[PDB]
Amino acid sequence: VQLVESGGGLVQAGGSLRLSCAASGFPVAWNEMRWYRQAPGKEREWVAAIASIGVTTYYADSVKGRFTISRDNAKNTVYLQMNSLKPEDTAVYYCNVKDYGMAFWYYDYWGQGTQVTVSA
Amino acid sequence: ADYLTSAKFLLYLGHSLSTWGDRMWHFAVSVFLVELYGNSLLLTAVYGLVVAGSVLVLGAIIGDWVDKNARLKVAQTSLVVQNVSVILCGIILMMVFLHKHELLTMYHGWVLTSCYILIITIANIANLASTATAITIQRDWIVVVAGEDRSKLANMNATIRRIDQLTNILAPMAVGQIMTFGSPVIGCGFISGWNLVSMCVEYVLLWKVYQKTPALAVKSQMAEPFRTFRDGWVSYYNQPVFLAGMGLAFLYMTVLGFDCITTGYAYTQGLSGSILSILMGASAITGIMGTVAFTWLRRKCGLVRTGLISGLAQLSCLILCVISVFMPSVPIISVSLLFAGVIAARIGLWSFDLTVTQLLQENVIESERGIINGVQNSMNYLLDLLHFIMVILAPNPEAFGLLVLISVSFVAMGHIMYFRFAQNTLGNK
Ligand SMILES: O=C(NCc1ncccc1F)c1coc(CCNCCc2nc3ccccc3[nH]2)n1
Repeated sequence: VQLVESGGGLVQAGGSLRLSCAASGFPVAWNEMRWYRQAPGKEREWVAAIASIGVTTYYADSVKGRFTISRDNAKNTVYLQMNSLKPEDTAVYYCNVKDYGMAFWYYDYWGQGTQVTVSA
Repeated sequence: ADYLTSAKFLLYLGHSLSTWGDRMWHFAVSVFLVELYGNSLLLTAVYGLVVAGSVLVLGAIIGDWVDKNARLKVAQTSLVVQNVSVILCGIILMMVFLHKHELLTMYHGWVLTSCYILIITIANIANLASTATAITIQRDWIVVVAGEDRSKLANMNATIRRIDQLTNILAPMAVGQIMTFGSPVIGCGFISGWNLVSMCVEYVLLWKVYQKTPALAVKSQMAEPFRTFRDGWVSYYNQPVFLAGMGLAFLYMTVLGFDCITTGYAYTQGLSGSILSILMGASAITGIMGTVAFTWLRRKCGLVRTGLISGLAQLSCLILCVISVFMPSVPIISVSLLFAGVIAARIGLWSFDLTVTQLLQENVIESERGIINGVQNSMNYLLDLLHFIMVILAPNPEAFGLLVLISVSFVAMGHIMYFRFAQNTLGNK
Protein backbone atom coordinates (compact mmCIF):
# COMPACT_ATOMS: atom_id res chain seq x y z
CA VAL A 1 0.00 0.00 0.00
CA GLN A 2 2.97 2.26 -0.65
CA LEU A 3 2.61 5.73 -2.19
CA VAL A 4 5.10 7.72 -4.24
CA GLU A 5 5.85 11.44 -4.56
CA SER A 6 6.86 13.54 -7.55
CA GLY A 7 7.21 17.14 -8.64
CA GLY A 8 10.12 18.28 -6.47
CA GLY A 9 13.04 20.40 -7.57
CA LEU A 10 14.75 23.75 -7.18
CA VAL A 11 12.80 26.97 -7.72
CA GLN A 12 13.49 30.64 -7.09
CA ALA A 13 12.07 32.19 -3.92
CA GLY A 14 8.51 33.37 -4.41
CA GLY A 15 7.79 30.81 -7.13
CA SER A 16 5.21 28.06 -7.41
CA LEU A 17 5.40 24.28 -7.11
CA ARG A 18 3.02 21.32 -7.23
CA LEU A 19 3.89 18.10 -5.41
CA SER A 20 1.88 15.05 -6.47
CA CYS A 21 1.50 12.00 -4.21
CA ALA A 22 0.16 8.92 -5.98
CA ALA A 23 -1.33 6.11 -3.88
CA SER A 24 -1.83 2.54 -5.05
CA GLY A 25 -3.14 0.14 -2.40
CA PHE A 26 -6.03 2.14 -0.92
CA PRO A 27 -8.58 4.84 -1.77
CA VAL A 28 -7.52 8.41 -1.07
CA ALA A 29 -11.13 9.60 -0.72
CA TRP A 30 -11.56 7.92 2.69
CA ASN A 31 -8.11 8.20 4.33
CA GLU A 32 -6.63 11.25 6.05
CA MET A 33 -3.83 12.21 3.67
CA ARG A 34 -1.07 14.39 5.12
CA TRP A 35 2.14 16.13 4.11
CA TYR A 36 5.27 16.45 6.24
CA ARG A 37 8.46 18.49 5.91
CA GLN A 38 11.87 17.19 6.98
CA ALA A 39 14.36 20.06 6.97
CA PRO A 40 18.14 19.52 7.03
CA GLY A 41 19.41 19.26 10.60
CA LYS A 42 16.02 19.12 12.34
CA GLU A 43 13.18 16.66 12.85
CA ARG A 44 10.15 16.35 10.58
CA GLU A 45 7.24 18.74 11.04
CA TRP A 46 3.59 18.90 10.04
CA VAL A 47 2.70 20.82 6.88
CA ALA A 48 -0.87 20.11 5.77
CA ALA A 49 -3.66 17.56 6.04
CA ILE A 50 -7.05 16.70 4.57
CA ALA A 51 -10.03 14.99 6.17
CA SER A 52 -11.13 11.42 5.45
CA ILE A 53 -14.93 11.62 5.21
CA GLY A 54 -15.39 15.16 3.90
CA VAL A 55 -13.07 17.67 2.26
CA THR A 56 -11.51 19.92 4.92
CA THR A 57 -7.94 21.23 5.03
CA TYR A 58 -5.80 21.64 8.16
CA TYR A 59 -2.73 23.63 7.12
CA ALA A 60 -0.22 24.33 9.87
CA ASP A 61 0.06 27.89 11.15
CA SER A 62 3.65 28.29 9.93
CA VAL A 63 2.60 27.59 6.33
CA LYS A 64 -1.09 28.50 6.36
CA GLY A 65 -2.29 30.72 3.53
CA ARG A 66 0.39 30.07 0.92
CA PHE A 67 -0.17 26.29 0.70
CA THR A 68 -3.07 24.26 -0.68
CA ILE A 69 -3.84 20.55 -0.39
CA SER A 70 -6.33 19.00 -2.82
CA ARG A 71 -7.23 15.35 -3.34
CA ASP A 72 -8.38 13.80 -6.62
CA ASN A 73 -10.18 10.47 -6.33
CA ALA A 74 -10.28 9.75 -10.08
CA LYS A 75 -6.48 9.58 -10.27
CA ASN A 76 -6.20 8.64 -6.57
CA THR A 77 -3.67 11.41 -5.93
CA VAL A 78 -3.03 14.24 -3.47
CA TYR A 79 -1.58 17.56 -4.62
CA LEU A 80 0.27 20.11 -2.50
CA GLN A 81 0.29 23.44 -4.36
CA MET A 82 2.93 25.70 -2.81
CA ASN A 83 2.87 29.41 -3.65
CA SER A 84 5.37 32.12 -2.66
CA LEU A 85 7.99 29.67 -1.43
CA LYS A 86 10.47 30.94 1.16
CA PRO A 87 14.14 29.93 1.52
CA GLU A 88 13.44 28.03 4.76
CA ASP A 89 11.03 25.65 2.98
CA THR A 90 13.94 23.70 1.44
CA ALA A 91 13.36 20.20 2.83
CA VAL A 92 12.22 16.69 1.95
CA TYR A 93 8.44 16.32 1.68
CA TYR A 94 6.84 13.06 2.84
CA CYS A 95 3.36 11.94 1.85
CA ASN A 96 1.59 10.28 4.76
CA VAL A 97 -1.52 8.20 5.37
CA LYS A 98 -2.87 8.07 8.92
CA ASP A 99 -5.15 5.35 10.29
CA TYR A 100 -5.22 2.92 7.37
CA GLY A 101 -6.23 -0.63 8.23
CA MET A 102 -9.11 -2.51 9.79
CA ALA A 103 -11.28 -1.46 12.74
CA PHE A 104 -8.88 -1.51 15.71
CA TRP A 105 -5.62 -2.19 13.82
CA TYR A 106 -4.37 0.76 11.76
CA TYR A 107 -1.02 2.39 11.11
CA ASP A 108 0.72 5.29 9.38
CA TYR A 109 2.17 4.71 5.91
CA TRP A 110 4.87 7.02 4.58
CA GLY A 111 6.22 7.73 1.12
CA GLN A 112 9.71 7.86 -0.34
CA GLY A 113 9.68 11.66 -0.26
CA THR A 114 10.67 14.39 -2.69
CA GLN A 115 13.40 17.02 -2.32
CA VAL A 116 12.26 20.65 -2.62
CA THR A 117 14.91 23.38 -2.70
CA VAL A 118 14.31 27.14 -2.52
CA SER A 119 17.05 29.63 -3.40
CA ALA A 120 17.12 33.42 -3.57
CA ALA B 1 -24.87 -11.59 48.07
CA ASP B 2 -26.02 -15.00 46.84
CA TYR B 3 -26.42 -13.52 43.35
CA LEU B 4 -22.71 -14.12 42.72
CA THR B 5 -23.27 -17.90 42.97
CA SER B 6 -26.72 -18.26 41.37
CA ALA B 7 -27.29 -20.23 38.19
CA LYS B 8 -28.15 -17.09 36.21
CA PHE B 9 -24.95 -15.24 37.09
CA LEU B 10 -22.77 -18.32 36.58
CA LEU B 11 -24.31 -18.72 33.13
CA TYR B 12 -23.58 -15.04 32.46
CA LEU B 13 -19.96 -15.46 33.55
CA GLY B 14 -19.46 -18.57 31.42
CA HIS B 15 -20.93 -16.85 28.37
CA SER B 16 -18.79 -13.76 29.01
CA LEU B 17 -15.57 -15.78 29.18
CA SER B 18 -16.51 -17.81 26.10
CA THR B 19 -17.37 -14.68 24.10
CA TRP B 20 -14.18 -12.93 25.21
CA GLY B 21 -12.09 -15.86 24.02
CA ASP B 22 -14.04 -16.07 20.77
CA ARG B 23 -13.65 -12.36 20.00
CA MET B 24 -9.95 -12.27 20.91
CA TRP B 25 -9.31 -15.23 18.60
CA HIS B 26 -11.39 -13.62 15.84
CA PHE B 27 -9.30 -10.45 16.12
CA ALA B 28 -6.13 -12.57 16.04
CA VAL B 29 -7.28 -14.25 12.82
CA SER B 30 -8.14 -10.84 11.36
CA VAL B 31 -4.66 -9.56 12.25
CA PHE B 32 -3.19 -12.67 10.61
CA LEU B 33 -5.14 -11.96 7.42
CA VAL B 34 -4.19 -8.27 7.37
CA GLU B 35 -0.49 -8.62 8.26
CA LEU B 36 0.41 -11.48 5.92
CA TYR B 37 -1.94 -10.81 3.00
CA GLY B 38 -2.93 -7.34 1.85
CA ASN B 39 -6.39 -5.80 2.23
CA SER B 40 -7.74 -8.43 -0.16
CA LEU B 41 -11.46 -9.03 -0.62
CA LEU B 42 -10.96 -12.51 -2.09
CA LEU B 43 -9.22 -14.02 0.95
CA THR B 44 -11.67 -12.74 3.56
CA ALA B 45 -14.56 -13.61 1.25
CA VAL B 46 -13.26 -17.18 0.84
CA TYR B 47 -12.92 -17.47 4.62
CA GLY B 48 -16.51 -16.31 5.03
CA LEU B 49 -17.72 -18.66 2.30
CA VAL B 50 -16.00 -21.64 3.93
CA VAL B 51 -17.40 -20.87 7.39
CA ALA B 52 -20.92 -20.14 6.13
CA GLY B 53 -21.04 -23.20 3.88
CA SER B 54 -19.77 -25.51 6.61
CA VAL B 55 -22.37 -24.23 9.07
CA LEU B 56 -25.08 -24.40 6.40
CA VAL B 57 -24.27 -28.05 5.70
CA LEU B 58 -23.78 -29.14 9.32
CA GLY B 59 -26.41 -27.08 11.17
CA ALA B 60 -28.95 -29.90 11.21
CA ILE B 61 -26.27 -32.43 12.21
CA ILE B 62 -25.07 -30.26 15.11
CA GLY B 63 -28.63 -29.63 16.23
CA ASP B 64 -29.43 -33.34 16.14
CA TRP B 65 -26.31 -34.17 18.14
CA VAL B 66 -27.26 -31.55 20.74
CA ASP B 67 -30.81 -32.91 20.83
CA LYS B 68 -29.98 -36.61 21.22
CA ASN B 69 -27.32 -36.28 23.95
CA ALA B 70 -27.33 -35.28 27.60
CA ARG B 71 -26.98 -31.57 28.30
CA LEU B 72 -23.77 -31.62 30.35
CA LYS B 73 -22.02 -33.94 27.89
CA VAL B 74 -22.83 -31.83 24.83
CA ALA B 75 -22.04 -28.55 26.60
CA GLN B 76 -18.66 -29.74 27.87
CA THR B 77 -17.73 -31.45 24.60
CA SER B 78 -18.52 -28.31 22.60
CA LEU B 79 -16.59 -26.17 25.09
CA VAL B 80 -13.52 -28.43 24.95
CA VAL B 81 -13.57 -28.70 21.15
CA GLN B 82 -13.91 -24.94 20.70
CA ASN B 83 -11.16 -24.07 23.16
CA VAL B 84 -8.74 -26.71 21.85
CA SER B 85 -9.28 -25.55 18.27
CA VAL B 86 -8.72 -21.94 19.35
CA ILE B 87 -5.54 -22.96 21.21
CA LEU B 88 -4.17 -24.72 18.12
CA CYS B 89 -5.10 -21.73 15.96
CA GLY B 90 -3.32 -19.42 18.39
CA ILE B 91 -0.18 -21.56 18.36
CA ILE B 92 -0.18 -21.59 14.55
CA LEU B 93 -0.73 -17.82 14.47
CA MET B 94 2.19 -17.32 16.85
CA MET B 95 4.36 -19.51 14.62
CA VAL B 96 3.44 -17.62 11.43
CA PHE B 97 3.88 -14.19 13.04
CA LEU B 98 7.26 -15.45 14.27
CA HIS B 99 8.26 -16.33 10.69
CA LYS B 100 6.38 -13.53 8.91
CA HIS B 101 9.45 -12.11 7.16
CA GLU B 102 10.60 -15.51 5.89
CA LEU B 103 7.11 -16.39 4.65
CA LEU B 104 6.69 -13.07 2.84
CA THR B 105 10.20 -13.02 1.34
CA MET B 106 12.26 -16.22 1.59
CA TYR B 107 9.87 -19.18 1.66
CA HIS B 108 8.08 -20.32 -1.50
CA GLY B 109 4.60 -19.21 -2.50
CA TRP B 110 2.89 -22.42 -1.38
CA VAL B 111 3.78 -22.22 2.32
CA LEU B 112 1.64 -19.11 2.81
CA THR B 113 -1.27 -20.79 1.01
CA SER B 114 -0.87 -23.89 3.19
CA CYS B 115 -0.88 -21.68 6.29
CA TYR B 116 -4.05 -19.96 5.08
CA ILE B 117 -5.74 -23.31 4.42
CA LEU B 118 -4.78 -24.59 7.87
CA ILE B 119 -5.97 -21.39 9.56
CA ILE B 120 -9.32 -21.34 7.76
CA THR B 121 -9.92 -25.03 8.51
CA ILE B 122 -9.13 -24.59 12.21
CA ALA B 123 -11.30 -21.46 12.25
CA ASN B 124 -14.13 -23.42 10.65
CA ILE B 125 -13.83 -26.11 13.33
CA ALA B 126 -13.80 -23.47 16.06
CA ASN B 127 -16.85 -21.75 14.56
CA LEU B 128 -18.70 -25.07 14.34
CA ALA B 129 -17.98 -25.74 18.01
CA SER B 130 -19.02 -22.17 18.85
CA THR B 131 -22.32 -22.68 17.01
CA ALA B 132 -22.86 -25.95 18.90
CA THR B 133 -22.20 -24.33 22.28
CA ALA B 134 -24.38 -21.35 21.38
CA ILE B 135 -27.27 -23.65 20.46
CA THR B 136 -27.03 -25.87 23.53
CA ILE B 137 -26.16 -23.26 26.20
CA GLN B 138 -28.40 -20.43 25.03
CA ARG B 139 -31.51 -22.31 23.91
CA ASP B 140 -31.61 -25.32 26.22
CA TRP B 141 -29.91 -24.01 29.35
CA ILE B 142 -31.39 -20.49 29.32
CA VAL B 143 -34.90 -21.83 28.68
CA VAL B 144 -34.56 -24.40 31.47
CA VAL B 145 -33.06 -21.93 33.96
CA ALA B 146 -35.77 -19.38 33.15
CA GLY B 147 -38.41 -22.10 33.38
CA GLU B 148 -41.95 -20.78 33.00
CA ASP B 149 -41.02 -17.16 33.84
CA ARG B 150 -40.95 -15.23 30.56
CA SER B 151 -39.76 -11.94 32.09
CA LYS B 152 -36.69 -13.71 33.48
CA LEU B 153 -36.09 -15.33 30.08
CA ALA B 154 -36.29 -11.97 28.28
CA ASN B 155 -33.94 -10.35 30.80
CA MET B 156 -31.47 -13.23 30.43
CA ASN B 157 -31.54 -12.99 26.63
CA ALA B 158 -31.05 -9.22 26.76
CA THR B 159 -28.15 -9.59 29.19
CA ILE B 160 -26.56 -12.21 26.93
CA ARG B 161 -26.82 -9.81 23.99
CA ARG B 162 -25.38 -6.93 26.03
CA ILE B 163 -22.45 -9.09 27.14
CA ASP B 164 -21.90 -10.20 23.54
CA GLN B 165 -21.85 -6.62 22.23
CA LEU B 166 -19.63 -5.27 25.01
CA THR B 167 -17.18 -8.11 24.42
CA ASN B 168 -17.34 -7.50 20.66
CA ILE B 169 -16.33 -3.87 21.23
CA LEU B 170 -13.79 -4.47 24.04
CA ALA B 171 -11.85 -7.61 23.05
CA PRO B 172 -10.48 -6.05 19.82
CA MET B 173 -9.27 -3.07 21.87
CA ALA B 174 -7.58 -5.27 24.47
CA VAL B 175 -5.91 -7.50 21.88
CA GLY B 176 -4.79 -4.51 19.82
CA GLN B 177 -3.25 -2.82 22.84
CA ILE B 178 -1.52 -6.05 23.89
CA MET B 179 -0.20 -6.68 20.38
CA THR B 180 1.09 -3.13 19.95
CA PHE B 181 2.73 -2.86 23.39
CA GLY B 182 4.31 -6.27 22.79
CA SER B 183 4.38 -7.98 19.39
CA PRO B 184 1.83 -10.08 17.46
CA VAL B 185 3.58 -13.24 18.71
CA ILE B 186 3.06 -12.05 22.30
CA GLY B 187 -0.57 -11.30 21.48
CA CYS B 188 -1.18 -14.77 20.05
CA GLY B 189 0.58 -16.41 23.00
CA PHE B 190 -1.56 -14.45 25.44
CA ILE B 191 -4.68 -15.43 23.49
CA SER B 192 -3.73 -19.12 23.61
CA GLY B 193 -2.97 -19.01 27.34
CA TRP B 194 -6.17 -17.10 28.11
CA ASN B 195 -8.22 -19.60 26.10
CA LEU B 196 -6.63 -22.49 28.00
CA VAL B 197 -7.35 -20.91 31.39
CA SER B 198 -10.86 -19.95 30.27
CA MET B 199 -11.58 -23.52 29.17
CA CYS B 200 -10.43 -24.77 32.56
CA VAL B 201 -12.66 -22.23 34.32
CA GLU B 202 -15.72 -22.71 32.09
CA TYR B 203 -15.67 -26.48 32.54
CA VAL B 204 -16.17 -26.00 36.29
CA LEU B 205 -18.64 -23.17 35.66
CA LEU B 206 -20.86 -25.38 33.49
CA TRP B 207 -20.58 -28.20 36.02
CA LYS B 208 -21.68 -25.87 38.82
CA VAL B 209 -24.57 -24.56 36.72
CA TYR B 210 -25.61 -28.17 36.13
CA GLN B 211 -25.76 -28.73 39.91
CA LYS B 212 -27.88 -25.77 41.04
CA THR B 213 -30.43 -26.45 38.26
CA PRO B 214 -31.84 -29.97 38.81
CA ALA B 215 -34.13 -29.61 35.77
CA LEU B 216 -31.21 -29.94 33.33
CA ALA B 217 -30.85 -33.67 34.07
CA VAL B 218 -34.39 -34.68 33.03
CA LYS B 219 -34.62 -33.76 29.33
CA SER B 220 -22.04 -44.86 1.59
CA GLN B 221 -22.25 -44.50 5.38
CA MET B 222 -23.64 -40.94 5.21
CA ALA B 223 -27.25 -42.11 4.79
CA GLU B 224 -28.00 -41.47 8.47
CA PRO B 225 -26.56 -37.90 8.55
CA PHE B 226 -28.47 -37.06 5.36
CA ARG B 227 -31.68 -38.49 6.82
CA THR B 228 -31.20 -36.44 9.99
CA PHE B 229 -30.55 -33.33 7.88
CA ARG B 230 -33.71 -33.87 5.82
CA ASP B 231 -35.81 -34.60 8.90
CA GLY B 232 -34.50 -31.46 10.59
CA TRP B 233 -35.34 -29.24 7.64
CA VAL B 234 -38.79 -30.82 7.23
CA SER B 235 -39.48 -30.31 10.94
CA TYR B 236 -38.35 -26.68 10.67
CA TYR B 237 -40.70 -26.09 7.73
CA ASN B 238 -43.61 -27.46 9.80
CA GLN B 239 -43.11 -25.26 12.86
CA PRO B 240 -45.53 -22.42 13.62
CA VAL B 241 -42.46 -20.20 14.10
CA PHE B 242 -41.14 -20.52 10.56
CA LEU B 243 -41.81 -17.14 8.95
CA ALA B 244 -40.19 -15.39 11.91
CA GLY B 245 -37.12 -17.56 11.45
CA MET B 246 -37.14 -16.82 7.73
CA GLY B 247 -37.29 -13.10 8.46
CA LEU B 248 -34.42 -13.32 10.92
CA ALA B 249 -32.39 -15.25 8.35
CA PHE B 250 -33.19 -12.72 5.61
CA LEU B 251 -31.97 -9.95 7.91
CA TYR B 252 -28.47 -11.43 7.42
CA MET B 253 -28.32 -10.50 3.71
CA THR B 254 -27.35 -6.90 4.54
CA VAL B 255 -24.08 -5.20 3.62
CA LEU B 256 -24.89 -2.26 5.93
CA GLY B 257 -23.08 -3.07 9.17
CA PHE B 258 -20.02 -2.17 11.25
CA ASP B 259 -19.95 -5.00 13.83
CA CYS B 260 -17.25 -7.14 12.16
CA ILE B 261 -13.50 -6.50 12.16
CA THR B 262 -13.06 -8.33 8.84
CA THR B 263 -15.54 -9.38 6.13
CA GLY B 264 -17.13 -5.94 6.54
CA TYR B 265 -17.88 -4.04 3.36
CA ALA B 266 -16.59 -0.73 4.73
CA TYR B 267 -13.19 -2.22 5.59
CA THR B 268 -12.94 -4.02 2.24
CA GLN B 269 -13.78 -0.73 0.51
CA GLY B 270 -10.85 1.05 2.16
CA LEU B 271 -12.36 3.23 4.89
CA SER B 272 -9.88 4.58 7.41
CA GLY B 273 -9.24 2.61 10.58
CA SER B 274 -10.22 5.43 12.93
CA ILE B 275 -13.61 5.93 11.28
CA LEU B 276 -14.21 2.17 11.31
CA SER B 277 -13.40 2.01 15.02
CA ILE B 278 -15.71 4.94 15.80
CA LEU B 279 -18.53 3.37 13.78
CA MET B 280 -18.06 -0.01 15.48
CA GLY B 281 -18.21 1.64 18.90
CA ALA B 282 -21.34 3.56 17.96
CA SER B 283 -22.91 0.35 16.66
CA ALA B 284 -22.09 -1.44 19.92
CA ILE B 285 -23.62 1.26 22.14
CA THR B 286 -26.68 1.48 19.90
CA GLY B 287 -27.04 -2.31 20.05
CA ILE B 288 -27.04 -2.16 23.84
CA MET B 289 -29.73 0.52 23.57
CA GLY B 290 -31.67 -1.77 21.23
CA THR B 291 -31.57 -4.66 23.69
CA VAL B 292 -32.85 -2.28 26.38
CA ALA B 293 -35.61 -1.19 23.99
CA PHE B 294 -36.62 -4.82 23.41
CA THR B 295 -36.73 -5.52 27.15
CA TRP B 296 -38.96 -2.47 27.69
CA LEU B 297 -41.22 -3.14 24.70
CA ARG B 298 -41.88 -6.80 25.53
CA ARG B 299 -43.58 -5.80 28.79
CA LYS B 300 -45.83 -3.07 27.36
CA CYS B 301 -46.74 -4.64 24.01
CA GLY B 302 -46.73 -8.37 23.38
CA LEU B 303 -43.85 -10.24 21.78
CA VAL B 304 -45.04 -10.31 18.16
CA ARG B 305 -45.88 -6.62 18.60
CA THR B 306 -42.31 -6.06 19.79
CA GLY B 307 -41.02 -7.79 16.68
CA LEU B 308 -43.24 -5.65 14.46
CA ILE B 309 -42.14 -2.42 16.14
CA SER B 310 -38.46 -3.38 15.92
CA GLY B 311 -38.87 -4.21 12.23
CA LEU B 312 -40.59 -0.88 11.66
CA ALA B 313 -37.72 0.96 13.35
CA GLN B 314 -35.08 -0.89 11.33
CA LEU B 315 -36.95 -0.26 8.08
CA SER B 316 -37.27 3.46 8.87
CA CYS B 317 -33.54 3.75 9.56
CA LEU B 318 -32.68 1.84 6.39
CA ILE B 319 -35.05 4.18 4.54
CA LEU B 320 -32.89 7.01 5.86
CA CYS B 321 -29.87 5.12 4.51
CA VAL B 322 -31.53 4.75 1.09
CA ILE B 323 -32.30 8.48 1.06
CA SER B 324 -28.60 9.01 1.76
CA VAL B 325 -27.62 6.77 -1.16
CA PHE B 326 -30.02 8.45 -3.62
CA MET B 327 -29.14 11.95 -2.41
CA PRO B 328 -27.46 14.02 -5.21
CA SER B 329 -16.31 13.29 -4.45
CA VAL B 330 -19.27 12.68 -2.14
CA PRO B 331 -20.93 15.30 0.11
CA ILE B 332 -20.39 14.78 3.83
CA ILE B 333 -24.18 15.01 4.24
CA SER B 334 -24.66 11.71 2.41
CA VAL B 335 -21.95 9.96 4.43
CA SER B 336 -23.34 11.22 7.75
CA LEU B 337 -26.87 10.17 6.76
CA LEU B 338 -25.62 6.72 5.75
CA PHE B 339 -23.76 6.23 9.03
CA ALA B 340 -26.73 7.41 11.10
CA GLY B 341 -29.03 5.13 9.13
CA VAL B 342 -26.82 2.09 9.68
CA ILE B 343 -26.44 2.78 13.41
CA ALA B 344 -30.15 3.36 14.00
CA ALA B 345 -30.79 0.25 11.91
CA ARG B 346 -28.66 -1.67 14.41
CA ILE B 347 -30.66 -0.26 17.33
CA GLY B 348 -33.88 -1.30 15.60
CA LEU B 349 -32.57 -4.72 14.53
CA TRP B 350 -31.23 -6.07 17.82
CA SER B 351 -34.73 -5.84 19.30
CA PHE B 352 -36.09 -7.92 16.40
CA ASP B 353 -33.27 -10.44 16.82
CA LEU B 354 -34.14 -10.81 20.50
CA THR B 355 -37.84 -11.13 19.64
CA VAL B 356 -37.18 -13.96 17.19
CA THR B 357 -34.83 -15.62 19.70
CA GLN B 358 -37.56 -15.52 22.35
CA LEU B 359 -40.14 -16.86 19.88
CA LEU B 360 -37.88 -19.80 19.00
CA GLN B 361 -37.16 -20.48 22.67
CA GLU B 362 -40.84 -20.39 23.65
CA ASN B 363 -42.68 -22.01 20.73
CA VAL B 364 -40.33 -24.93 19.97
CA ILE B 365 -40.98 -28.09 21.98
CA GLU B 366 -38.15 -29.49 24.10
CA SER B 367 -37.82 -32.55 21.85
CA GLU B 368 -37.11 -30.49 18.70
CA ARG B 369 -35.26 -27.56 20.29
CA GLY B 370 -31.73 -28.41 19.20
CA ILE B 371 -32.64 -29.48 15.67
CA ILE B 372 -34.86 -26.45 15.01
CA ASN B 373 -32.26 -24.01 16.33
CA GLY B 374 -29.57 -25.74 14.27
CA VAL B 375 -31.68 -25.38 11.13
CA GLN B 376 -32.25 -21.72 12.02
CA ASN B 377 -28.48 -21.20 12.21
CA SER B 378 -28.18 -23.04 8.90
CA MET B 379 -30.63 -20.60 7.28
CA ASN B 380 -28.81 -17.62 8.79
CA TYR B 381 -25.49 -18.81 7.40
CA LEU B 382 -27.06 -19.64 4.02
CA LEU B 383 -28.19 -16.05 3.63
CA ASP B 384 -24.81 -14.87 4.93
CA LEU B 385 -23.28 -17.01 2.17
CA LEU B 386 -25.51 -15.25 -0.34
CA HIS B 387 -24.31 -11.93 1.08
CA PHE B 388 -20.67 -12.97 0.61
CA ILE B 389 -21.39 -14.09 -2.96
CA MET B 390 -22.98 -10.70 -3.67
CA VAL B 391 -19.99 -8.89 -2.17
CA ILE B 392 -17.63 -10.96 -4.34
CA LEU B 393 -19.60 -10.27 -7.52
CA ALA B 394 -19.53 -6.46 -7.02
CA PRO B 395 -16.10 -5.37 -5.74
CA ASN B 396 -15.91 -2.13 -7.71
CA PRO B 397 -16.70 1.06 -5.74
CA GLU B 398 -19.13 2.39 -8.34
CA ALA B 399 -21.66 -0.27 -7.42
CA PHE B 400 -21.94 0.34 -3.66
CA GLY B 401 -25.25 2.15 -4.10
CA LEU B 402 -26.73 -0.88 -5.83
CA LEU B 403 -25.67 -3.17 -2.98
CA VAL B 404 -27.35 -0.85 -0.48
CA LEU B 405 -30.66 -1.14 -2.30
CA ILE B 406 -30.34 -4.93 -2.45
CA SER B 407 -29.48 -5.08 1.24
CA VAL B 408 -32.35 -2.79 2.21
CA SER B 409 -34.69 -4.72 -0.07
CA PHE B 410 -33.87 -7.98 1.68
CA VAL B 411 -34.46 -6.40 5.10
CA ALA B 412 -37.87 -5.25 3.91
CA MET B 413 -38.54 -8.70 2.49
CA GLY B 414 -37.50 -10.28 5.77
CA HIS B 415 -39.78 -8.06 7.81
CA ILE B 416 -42.62 -8.73 5.37
CA MET B 417 -42.26 -12.42 6.18
CA TYR B 418 -42.39 -11.67 9.90
CA PHE B 419 -45.48 -9.56 9.29
CA ARG B 420 -47.19 -12.59 7.75
CA PHE B 421 -46.25 -14.54 10.88
CA ALA B 422 -48.06 -11.88 12.91
CA GLN B 423 -51.18 -12.27 10.77
CA ASN B 424 -50.96 -16.03 11.35
CA THR B 425 -50.68 -15.67 15.14
CA LEU B 426 -52.67 -12.69 16.47
CA GLY B 427 -55.00 -11.28 13.83
CA ASN B 428 -55.03 -7.96 15.71
CA LYS B 429 -53.03 -4.73 15.65
O1 LIG C 1 -27.93 -6.97 9.85
C1 LIG C 1 -26.98 -7.68 9.95
N1 LIG C 1 -27.10 -8.97 10.60
C2 LIG C 1 -28.38 -9.37 11.13
C3 LIG C 1 -28.24 -9.92 12.54
N2 LIG C 1 -27.06 -9.86 13.14
C4 LIG C 1 -26.89 -10.32 14.37
C5 LIG C 1 -27.95 -10.87 15.06
C6 LIG C 1 -29.20 -10.94 14.46
C7 LIG C 1 -29.34 -10.45 13.18
F1 LIG C 1 -30.55 -10.50 12.55
C8 LIG C 1 -25.64 -7.22 9.39
C9 LIG C 1 -25.24 -5.91 9.18
O2 LIG C 1 -24.01 -5.97 8.67
C10 LIG C 1 -23.66 -7.26 8.57
C11 LIG C 1 -22.32 -7.77 8.04
C12 LIG C 1 -22.49 -8.96 7.10
N3 LIG C 1 -22.99 -10.09 7.85
C13 LIG C 1 -22.00 -11.14 7.81
C14 LIG C 1 -21.11 -11.07 9.05
C15 LIG C 1 -20.13 -12.25 9.06
N4 LIG C 1 -18.88 -12.20 9.49
C16 LIG C 1 -18.34 -13.44 9.34
C17 LIG C 1 -17.05 -13.97 9.62
C18 LIG C 1 -16.78 -15.31 9.35
C19 LIG C 1 -17.77 -16.12 8.79
C20 LIG C 1 -19.03 -15.60 8.51
C21 LIG C 1 -19.31 -14.24 8.79
N5 LIG C 1 -20.42 -13.46 8.62
N6 LIG C 1 -24.65 -8.01 9.00
